[PDB]
Amino acid sequence: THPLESYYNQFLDGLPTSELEELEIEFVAMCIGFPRSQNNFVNALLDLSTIEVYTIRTSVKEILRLDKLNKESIENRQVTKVEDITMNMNYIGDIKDELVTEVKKLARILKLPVLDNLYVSYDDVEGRIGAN
Amino acid sequence: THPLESYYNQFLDGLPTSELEELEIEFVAMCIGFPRSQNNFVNALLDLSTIEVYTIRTSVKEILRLDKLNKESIENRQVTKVEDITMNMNYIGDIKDELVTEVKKLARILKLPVLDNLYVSYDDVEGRIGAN
Amino acid sequence: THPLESYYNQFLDGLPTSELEELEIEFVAMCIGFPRSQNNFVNALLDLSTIEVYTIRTSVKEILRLDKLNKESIENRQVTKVEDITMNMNYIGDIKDELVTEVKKLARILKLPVLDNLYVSYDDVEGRIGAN
Amino acid sequence: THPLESYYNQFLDGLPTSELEELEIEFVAMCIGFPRSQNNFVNALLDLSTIEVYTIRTSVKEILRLDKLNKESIENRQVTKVEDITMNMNYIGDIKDELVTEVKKLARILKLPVLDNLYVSYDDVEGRIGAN
Amino acid sequence: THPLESYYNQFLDGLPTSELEELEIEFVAMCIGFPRSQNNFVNALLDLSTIEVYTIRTSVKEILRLDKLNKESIENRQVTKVEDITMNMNYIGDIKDELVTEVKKLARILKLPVLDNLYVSYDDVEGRIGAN
Amino acid sequence: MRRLKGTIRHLDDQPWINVSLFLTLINGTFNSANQYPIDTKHAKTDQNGEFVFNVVPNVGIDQSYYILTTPDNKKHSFTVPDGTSDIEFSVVREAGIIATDPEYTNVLNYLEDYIDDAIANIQAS
Amino acid sequence: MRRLKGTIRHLDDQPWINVSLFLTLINGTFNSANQYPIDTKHAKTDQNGEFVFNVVPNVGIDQSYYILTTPDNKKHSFTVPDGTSDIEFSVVREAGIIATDPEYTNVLNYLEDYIDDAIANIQAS
Amino acid sequence: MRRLKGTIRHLDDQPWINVSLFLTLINGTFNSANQYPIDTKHAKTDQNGEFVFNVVPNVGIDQSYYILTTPDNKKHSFTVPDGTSDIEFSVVREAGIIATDPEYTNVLNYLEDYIDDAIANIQAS
Repeated sequence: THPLESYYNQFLDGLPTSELEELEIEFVAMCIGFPRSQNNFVNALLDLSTIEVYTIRTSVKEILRLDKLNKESIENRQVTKVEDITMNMNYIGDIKDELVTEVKKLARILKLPVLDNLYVSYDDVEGRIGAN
Repeated sequence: THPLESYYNQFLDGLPTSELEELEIEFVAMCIGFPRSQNNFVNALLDLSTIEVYTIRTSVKEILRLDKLNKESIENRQVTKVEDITMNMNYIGDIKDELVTEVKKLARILKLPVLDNLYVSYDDVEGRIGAN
Repeated sequence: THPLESYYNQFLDGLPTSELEELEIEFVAMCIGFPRSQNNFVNALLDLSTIEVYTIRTSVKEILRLDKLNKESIENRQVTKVEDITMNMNYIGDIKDELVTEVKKLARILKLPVLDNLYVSYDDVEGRIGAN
Repeated sequence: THPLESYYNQFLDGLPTSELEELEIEFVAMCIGFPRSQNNFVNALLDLSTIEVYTIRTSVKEILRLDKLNKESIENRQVTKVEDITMNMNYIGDIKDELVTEVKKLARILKLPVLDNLYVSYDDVEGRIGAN
Repeated sequence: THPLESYYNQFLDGLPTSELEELEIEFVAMCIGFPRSQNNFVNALLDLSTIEVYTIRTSVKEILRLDKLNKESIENRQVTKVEDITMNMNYIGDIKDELVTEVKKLARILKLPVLDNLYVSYDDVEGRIGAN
Repeated sequence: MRRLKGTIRHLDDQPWINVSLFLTLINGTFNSANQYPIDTKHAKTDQNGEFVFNVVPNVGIDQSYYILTTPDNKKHSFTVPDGTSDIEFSVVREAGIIATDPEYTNVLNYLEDYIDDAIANIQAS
Repeated sequence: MRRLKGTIRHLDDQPWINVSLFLTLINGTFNSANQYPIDTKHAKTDQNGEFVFNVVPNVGIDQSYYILTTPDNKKHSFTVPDGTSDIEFSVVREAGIIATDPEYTNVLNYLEDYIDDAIANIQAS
Repeated sequence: MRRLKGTIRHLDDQPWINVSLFLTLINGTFNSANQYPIDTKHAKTDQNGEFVFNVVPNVGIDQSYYILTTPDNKKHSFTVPDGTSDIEFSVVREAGIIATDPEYTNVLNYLEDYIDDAIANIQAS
């Protein structure tokens, strides 16, 4: 489905550590709202270490998985403790918190601040350029 | 049987990243209350990276799914704890909150000020243009 | 059988999107409180895109369905927790609020302020043309 | 057997949108206390669209049904939770609220102020001409 | 065998809409504490419409029914929750409230002030004529 | 549009005045000329207790079944015969539903007149 | 396209003036040279109560079928005969209403008897 | 390629002016010279209801399946045959449905009676 989903499905034995494919760069820009044109963003890609590449790809895969799980979970929340199994009514909030943590990890790996983007909302770091 | 639903039903290995058809552009315009002819809106429609289009289409599909789910669920709430299955009495509230979340997600993708539309209410930044 | 009920039942496969019918125009006029002869109303009736028409039609179908559901339920509320099924006493309130939300959705699709109509009460915008 | 009840029983499939029969006009005047002579009342009938007439007739049928159910249910309320069925002790209040809602819908369809009537007392608008 | 009841039980198919007999007029006069000879009372007796008379007769029948039900039920209240049937202890209060509601309904039908009568208490507006 | 010179009268043998009599059609009736959908109308007795109704006979698929509701609320069923003359109520009151007018000849005869048009079209103009 | 004419008048035979009427084709139909999707048309009655619709001679590849809703909330089903000429609505409202009497084998026998009636008329012709 | 021609008209000879239509090569295809992946095209009606689509005929190696959506969502499947000249939509699709119901031929029997009359007239000589 998602291009990156298939691209990673190809690499069953972990994920490659070469560099960020154009789709990966694009999705990172999406996740932290840094248009890949922005030099302050592009220079960050430069000098990026190998293990950093691997961690970034891991974080992206986790982001995709959490997004899919969030979409799926909505069918639940209809009920509580159907027979004897009570479900955490805050599960969706937990998924959102994990997503924001993942995007924060992404931004941290690049030493860049998180801006108003897809997931993080109203709690932004150092705006489009400089503090908010 | 929504026109966009029928259009999407064709693609099973994912959603195409080609571009935004006039129908889906119109639907997005409606979802963020932007008359599609507005210059800022069409300008934002430019410079769309492929994965941005993919995410937008996924969000639209989710909007449709949640709308239909609300239509279904409204009949429920007639009861609470039928035998042992207690009902999340704010489930409809949860669906509405997720819907507005997706709407704001679209607005954030297009970096546009989410305005008065059918889903979001009382939080529509900048009104039509320049001022809310 | 409501006229619109049969008219829409004619279209099992989705709903038609060509144009608004004088019957549908009259219905929206009534349920938003606009006499259809108003110049602003008719102006809003022009330039509306096809997906907007489809949304209006599904919304009015929802209005009719919820209105019908409001009648059969009132025979209930004669009882609470018959044997094990507790009753959400606020079901009536829920459906009333749902109808209000649908009317607001109509108002936002037309880009017009929602005025005093039967379903909504005291929550209206700009009275006839100018107010609050 | 209310006269209008039978008159509507004849109209099995929906209800006509032709005009308001003198009995229907009289019943409306009864519901909102507008003697038929009042020009401010008769003018409301003038220019009254069709779907509006259908809504009026639906509301009148509902008024009749709820009123009859009110008298019927009084023989209940003798007990609470006979075996396992606890009943809403406010049920009568619920139907009173429904009736006042119906009469308010009537008054609002005609854009007229609901005055002191048999169903609402001291909670009404504008009285005779400008009383409230 | 109340005389009004023995008059009504003949007209099984609805109730007659001719006019108020001296017995019916006398009963109404008693229920609103208006001596028949009062000029205002008789003046109100004119201008009577069809549905007005029909509803008046229905309300009178309901008055009789509730009055009989009161004496039927007063034997109850001797006990509570026989096996599982708890007893609505204010039930008699509900009967009184509905009865006074019917009396006020009659008063509104005749547009006349409701004054100290045999059923209601302290709801005596503007005495015999304007008084208190 | 047959009239109906029906008159009501109290038990004391005085007439009723300004009292509502209701007349209701049951089946949407129609003829080759016009169509008569299901409608109802009322009337008020004169100072002398007379009342008049202008009604259509029964030529429809189902009889144009009329019902008269009186001030006592009794429903009297009946079926207006054909003709053109003022009718007294009681005569049709005692007469319930009957076989109304001859069976179909007019519409098929119109079709046959169209066939005659074709016949004229055989050779001549 | 034929013209469906119709005269509607109240119980008193007075016309219904500028009152609402609706009509709709149920299923989109296409002829060899054009495609007609579903559409609905509103109309009002004149002073004389008359109303005229320009309507397709509905015979076509797909199911062609009209429903007309009258002020009495009644929906009459009928399919327009082919041809190019004005037709009175009563004709279709009765012929199209013989679709009533589900599985009208009795009225089908009457249709055959009407064919026999036309045969005898021709024999006399 | 071919210019799929189509014409849409209202129930009463009015062209279906200014309404939308869509066509999609539901099954993405290709040919030796070029590749034609799945895509959808939208169009609008003219003042006459005409509409023309430049479409690739179904000569795909595996499959080339077209689906067109009407204003009423009466999605019609078809497959444009090879060729370069234009072709009308009524022909490209054809593929009528059974149109099975008591009210499809109810009046087509009346036209059958008319043609019976015509053959009777012809054989009269």
